[PDB]
Amino acid sequence: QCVNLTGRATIQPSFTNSSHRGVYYPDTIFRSNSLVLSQGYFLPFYSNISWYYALTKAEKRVDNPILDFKDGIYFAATEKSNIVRGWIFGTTLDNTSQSLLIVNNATNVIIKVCNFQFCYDPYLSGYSTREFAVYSSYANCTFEYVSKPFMLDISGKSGLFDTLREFVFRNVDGYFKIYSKYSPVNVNSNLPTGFSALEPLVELPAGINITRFRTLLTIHRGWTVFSAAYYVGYLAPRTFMLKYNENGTITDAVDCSLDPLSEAKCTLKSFTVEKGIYQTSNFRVQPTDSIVRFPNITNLCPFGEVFNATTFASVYAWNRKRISNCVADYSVLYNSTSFSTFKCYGVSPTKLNDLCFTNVYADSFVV
Amino acid sequence: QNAQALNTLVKQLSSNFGAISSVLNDILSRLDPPEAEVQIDRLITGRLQS
Amino acid sequence: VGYQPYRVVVLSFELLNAPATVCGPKKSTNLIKNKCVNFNFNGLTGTGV
Amino acid sequence: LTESNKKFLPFQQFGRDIADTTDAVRDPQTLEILDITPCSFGGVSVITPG
Amino acid sequence: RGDEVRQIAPGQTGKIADYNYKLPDDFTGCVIAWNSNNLDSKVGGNYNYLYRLFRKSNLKPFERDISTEIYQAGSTPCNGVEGFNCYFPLQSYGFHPTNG
Ligand SMILES: *[C@@H]1O[C@H](CO)[C@@H](O)[C@H](O)[C@H]1NC(C)=O
Ligand SMILES: *[C@@H]1O[C@H](CO)[C@@H](O)[C@H](O)[C@H]1NC(C)=O
Ligand SMILES: *[C@@H]1O[C@H](CO)[C@@H](O)[C@H](O)[C@H]1NC(C)=O
Ligand SMILES: *[C@@H]1O[C@H](CO)[C@@H](O)[C@H](O)[C@H]1NC(C)=O
Ligand SMILES: *[C@@H]1O[C@H](CO)[C@@H](O)[C@H](O)[C@H]1NC(C)=O
Ligand SMILES: *[C@@H]1O[C@H](CO)[C@@H](O)[C@H](O)[C@H]1NC(C)=O
Ligand SMILES: *[C@@H]1O[C@H](CO)[C@@H](O)[C@H](O)[C@H]1NC(C)=O
Ligand SMILES: *[C@@H]1O[C@H](CO)[C@@H](O)[C@H](O)[C@H]1NC(C)=O
Ligand SMILES: *[C@@H]1O[C@H](CO)[C@@H](O)[C@H](O)[C@H]1NC(C)=O
Ligand SMILES: *[C@@H]1O[C@H](CO)[C@@H](O)[C@H](O)[C@H]1NC(C)=O
Ligand SMILES: *[C@@H]1O[C@H](CO)[C@@H](O)[C@H](O)[C@H]1NC(C)=O
Repeated sequence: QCVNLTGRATIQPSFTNSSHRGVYYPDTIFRSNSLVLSQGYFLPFYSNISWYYALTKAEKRVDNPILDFKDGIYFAATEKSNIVRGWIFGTTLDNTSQSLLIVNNATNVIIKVCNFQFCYDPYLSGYSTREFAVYSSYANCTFEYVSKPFMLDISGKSGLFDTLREFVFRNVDGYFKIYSKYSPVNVNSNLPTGFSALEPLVELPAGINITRFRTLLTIHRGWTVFSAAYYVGYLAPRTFMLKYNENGTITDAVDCSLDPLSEAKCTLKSFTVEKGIYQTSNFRVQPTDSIVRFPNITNLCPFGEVFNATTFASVYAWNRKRISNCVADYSVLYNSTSFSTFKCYGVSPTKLNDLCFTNVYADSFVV
Repeated sequence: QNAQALNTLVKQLSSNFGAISSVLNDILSRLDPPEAEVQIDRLITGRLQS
Repeated sequence: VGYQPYRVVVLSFELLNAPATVCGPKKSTNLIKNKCVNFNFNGLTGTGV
Repeated sequence: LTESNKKFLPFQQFGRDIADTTDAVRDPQTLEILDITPCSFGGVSVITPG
Repeated sequence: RGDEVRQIAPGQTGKIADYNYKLPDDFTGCVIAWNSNNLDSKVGGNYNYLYRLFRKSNLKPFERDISTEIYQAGSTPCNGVEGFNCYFPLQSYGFHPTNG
């Protein structure tokens, strides 16, 4: 049902830092008993981590905001009694565009890329159970996937958290990759400090554009929520040094951008450095902004007029004309010609939108 | 001798080594990546031999 | 097909360093400095400050 | 090919060596691990008079 | 279409390669095509095959667009109606058995 929730005390997240968690496996090549340097979108060490709560004291607190999904995220959740049960991925989160829904009910995890109409306040509920109050209809649908669950029954009550669940979500080449690790913890009110490596879980082919995401929470329903918390981090392009063992599992890693000591370790390709003075390189000031500066020409080149002529030329008397002071937009001919031959020699055809030429000549004939 | 060696090492950066251009910037500007790998590899081999 | 006419247009490009006359439809952002960035000046790319 | 005492993961098929070499391969039909050794022996010296 | 099969390749440009289907630059596999004028052409015209003509930007490799929202091809914003300078983004192929 499409029902708003009442009695929540606003969304106000706290912040923390993730010491060494979030290391996963780049690419898919098998490696064992070696040290490699890899460039990829990792979660940098000691990066700020958004913290959200879910508890009742008799003011309720349910944190399900809409967050950005840029280059992938890190998701961790210390939990007791399994309040967190799924996520929503998409770009507009309505009927206009397709969205990805990951939901775990009492026995199975249900994944389907579909065209949902989500409500203002999506959430699940359980008495006994009474769930699926997050959408109204989905209509045209593309993908479906059911496998073994990750989360446990929503019932229960204790005094301390018991399990920590970590997830890494990525979206490359039309593939939704998921990495996970499940560990038992006895922490009270914080994210644990330590190193974690996440193994591949699924490789769902979705083929959708994902920019925004949100979490799905479970209420007990005059409704109450058991104590739970989840943490959000953002991946950034870094260079990491990873160590593989004989099983092909990562056991240690260093972030080559954290500090000068990690820089020296990454430069020397070793996890330990002897006493002395070492020449380091590339202190990792990686750029994060891209700028473009182009001239003030705005009128479009007369490709339609050139291609629309009644007669072109004879091949022995081919006509040559110069094109200048315009914008070369080949997309305006897509409804007219459908070029049967398009071959470029000095440039790549995909780089034409990024290039500016001093002068251009056009030769026309019919063969 | 030492100064001349360093100066020659610097001046060797303008060699094409068989690529379209010796400037790395105007290879990634004009060529799509999988086609640009060939030129980049030639430049890497030459500059690594130097 | 093979005895039917085909209209052939061949374009010759000239980069040079003179002011550009034909450009792509890319949109221009505002300029920032004193910061290591990726830039694109008339099709010439790079990284620096 | 010979019989090997190495233990593979239940879903593994190949075993790689330090110098990016194939060490042991699991037979697809009879699920046993066979180690691979080159048949060329290095370290043969020929002692001859003229 | 017959003249757009060359666009099913890594690194190509065109409406097919920019608006409805793109291949990754590191693609590993094979591309297979064959003429199907025998059972995909109808005497009156087969208009059940559709392609996208307008999009705000090119799509990523192996990405799919399903949305059918009106495309704003003019300065003034439009509504669910096409009207002027705003078009339905999807157009239908025209397949006749006598087509060249
Ligand atoms: C929930 O509240 C919002 C505004 O606070 C409103 O727009 C929306 O319609 C409400 N939900 C339902 C199901 O009416
Ligand atoms: C990272 O978090 C731990 C746990 O709260 C904290 O002790 C440590 O100081 C944090 N790191 C930094 C650099 O402050
Ligand atoms: C961590 O980053 C967030 C991002 O907005 C910021 O609000 C917070 O103040 C930062 N905390 C620290 C300790 O730098
Ligand atoms: C999505 O929901 C809205 C509101 O109920 C409706 O107007 C729209 O037609 C729906 N989309 C589809 C494709 O049915
Ligand atoms: C969970 O979802 C699956 C869908 O495959 C369904 O078969 C099953 O009955 C559901 N169980 C509950 C308790 O909702
Ligand atoms: C969308 O739904 C309509 C009606 O169910 C159907 O005719 C059409 O083929 C669907 N489109 C896609 C892309 O699934
Ligand atoms: C990983 O390697 C250890 C030895 O270091 C071995 O005991 C263990 O069984 C291996 N993992 C699995 C899943 O077998
Ligand atoms: C050529 O131009 C005329 C008038 O400008 C126009 O009616 C016609 O559609 C054009 N031809 C093509 C193929 O666009
Ligand atoms: C594209 O050309 C066809 C030719 O039949 C025409 O019907 C259609 O309206 C054109 N589309 C646009 C957006 O002009
Ligand atoms: C494969 O088939 C052969 C021949 O029937 C048999 O000897 C062998 O045990 C089979 N292996 C497996 C794994 O089924
Ligand atoms: C994904 O959706 C956002 C939403 O505005 C859009 O800006 C972006 O261009 C889309 N990406 C692609 C590759 O189409």
